[PDB]
Amino acid sequence: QMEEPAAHDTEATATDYHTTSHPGTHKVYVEL
Amino acid sequence: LQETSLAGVANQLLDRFIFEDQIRPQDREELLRALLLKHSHAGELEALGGVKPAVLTRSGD
Amino acid sequence: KWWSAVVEERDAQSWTISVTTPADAVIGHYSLLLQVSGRKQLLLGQFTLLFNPWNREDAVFLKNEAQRMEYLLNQNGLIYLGTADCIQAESWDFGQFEGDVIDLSLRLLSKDKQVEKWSQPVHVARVLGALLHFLKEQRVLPTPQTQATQEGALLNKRRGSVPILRQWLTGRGRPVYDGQAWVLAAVACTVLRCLGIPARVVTTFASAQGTGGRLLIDEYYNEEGLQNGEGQRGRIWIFQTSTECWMTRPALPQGYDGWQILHPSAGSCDLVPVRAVKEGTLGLTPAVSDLFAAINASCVVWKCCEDGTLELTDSNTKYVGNNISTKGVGSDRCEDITQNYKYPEGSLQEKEVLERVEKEKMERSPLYLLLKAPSSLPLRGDAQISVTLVNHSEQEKAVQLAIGVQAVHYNGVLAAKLWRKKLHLTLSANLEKIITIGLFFSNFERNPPENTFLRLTAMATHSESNLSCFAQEDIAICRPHLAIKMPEKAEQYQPLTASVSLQNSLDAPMEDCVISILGRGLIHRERSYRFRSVWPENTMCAKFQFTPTHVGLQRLTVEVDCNMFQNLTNYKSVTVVAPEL
Amino acid sequence: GELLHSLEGFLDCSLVLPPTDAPSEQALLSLVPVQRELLRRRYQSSPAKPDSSFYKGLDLN
Repeated sequence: QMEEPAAHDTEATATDYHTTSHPGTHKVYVEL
Repeated sequence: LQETSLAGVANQLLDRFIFEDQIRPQDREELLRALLLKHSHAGELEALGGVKPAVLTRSGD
Repeated sequence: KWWSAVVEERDAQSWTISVTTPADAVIGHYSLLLQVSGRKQLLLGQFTLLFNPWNREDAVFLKNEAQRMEYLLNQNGLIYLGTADCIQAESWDFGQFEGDVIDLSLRLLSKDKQVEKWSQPVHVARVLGALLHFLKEQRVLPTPQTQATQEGALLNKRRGSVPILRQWLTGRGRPVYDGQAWVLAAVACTVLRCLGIPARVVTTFASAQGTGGRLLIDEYYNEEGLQNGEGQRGRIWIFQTSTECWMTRPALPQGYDGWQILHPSAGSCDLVPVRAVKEGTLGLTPAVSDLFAAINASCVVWKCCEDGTLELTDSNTKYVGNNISTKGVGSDRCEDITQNYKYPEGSLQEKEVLERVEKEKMERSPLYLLLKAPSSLPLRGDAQISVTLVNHSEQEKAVQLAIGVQAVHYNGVLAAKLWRKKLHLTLSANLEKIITIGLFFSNFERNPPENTFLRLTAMATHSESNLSCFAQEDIAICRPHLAIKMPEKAEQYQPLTASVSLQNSLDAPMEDCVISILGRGLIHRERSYRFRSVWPENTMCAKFQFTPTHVGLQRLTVEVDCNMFQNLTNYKSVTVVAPEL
Repeated sequence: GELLHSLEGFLDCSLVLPPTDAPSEQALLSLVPVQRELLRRRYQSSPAKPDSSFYKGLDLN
């Protein structure tokens, strides 16, 4: 049967998505 | 996340919720429809005559 | 034509200026400052300057429009690997338009100190090639000697070209091992596309690297038909990649504008025109001879003996540097451009070029066999091969026939010994004889490594004389096909479904089957899923659902891992349009 | 994990005022030294990462 799979959490290749740019410091304006 | 509109952000967030079993697959449509409603502000309040809190429903009412 | 500023629109409180840039300016990070009569300098902002193929007056200028999109604005490319008989495409994510790629490239370029020359692409390309080759030599680790099949799925999987650049510049990621050292071309192409110079990665099959300028390659083979010892000075590689840059050469004589092959030397790099390699002008650039020798050279095989004396053998000619292929423009089909590097075989021009090069360089079998083998071998399967012998003599003769099968890496480095067989034949009265034998994965001494190709050698030794006949072929291992089903067109912000199909053609069931999906513009990052064991009889089928967000031509890539094999990848493209107003 | 750790640090440097029958001004103004000490404990570390911008050799030391 054409069946859906189940999730599988793994950090095997997470390091390949970490940027190197410095974000900086900024103020915030929060709205709810 | 690389998006520039609310629709894309909502779609990606709902996909992530479905991935991690936070919500059921059949709840995606209602949540997506509710998350894309118009966002009013303080100015229109007088034109609305007051507001009261509400709760979602499966039937849409 | 120089720096200028014209007021386009004037208002009561606001002004609109239109700044112009000269067609030959230093690239890099800029800063704009304003001077009034009385007060000091005031900083307005910062911006970056890049080359452009869209300007008719620039050195890097592409006339066609589709070529501009394919060679500069594309981020999803294809790299062709495998043997010259069967070519396997691999989906690569160049990712030249990421957030930090431009900053990293400029910071790496900032180690040149000849700022004045940053206005011409030749110097920048040469410096970047040399620096990237040095970084590759510094940061690429040798393959582990220990055997680890459990972790083998994590050593050979590639997620693109930006992680490699980040790990090379900063050393804070997963390193790349010696089994995959062809990624340097992809990294260089990514950087070059980022700076604005059109580039392309080409792959040449059966290229004779190693020796510098010579036209002869020496190979030594054992008595049983295998290769005793390991390594050599100059050997024939299975394939080799090389980046090309589109530009114009002003310092060279007229007629060499176009594509330039970027060839680093083990440092100082350089780039050479293609037409120079085609014609054979060796006195134009120091690297012309080295690249010319690597595309058309002849090899000779020496047969070792127990005594130790090397003896020449009559061997069937093997082709060197053939079927050069690259990605087609505007589609996903490979195109062969071997006509831009060599003249057609058996022509007057090619033999004239060869004899001219030889003249310039000079200043400074009663029986035969032939072998028919398949172009590919199914994994954990079998295939038939045939060897035929024809003798030319009045009297009969007995011969010793030996056949060997052994693994080899993509650069000629020995991997393991797999199979050997020796037998006796007797031919009489000028009769041809055919011997067809099977080849199985159940008869191998061990399991061949992950990314290797099989080499088949056949040697026939005459009993009366000493001369022997030799032949060799290269075979690649093919893995089960992974089918993807999806509509060709999709609408934005609407659900889309994909179907994945796989069939178990192996002899043992798969376990720990894990499949991952990813794609730029369709999914945020990769997603992984598990499955149940699949028996050799039945098949595996799966369904996924997602939602496109960006418009244009996207694609998704899926990857399958299990205990029998690792990193089985496939891709599929799709076109997504904007919603109806 | 980093966000969870930051939330734990946020919760470590917060203080609760139980219902006390003392006058409001005195009770609310008694919190200044304790809060000052807690914030001084909050800002003392401020560690994020060393200067690992690039491991360059530059061929000229």
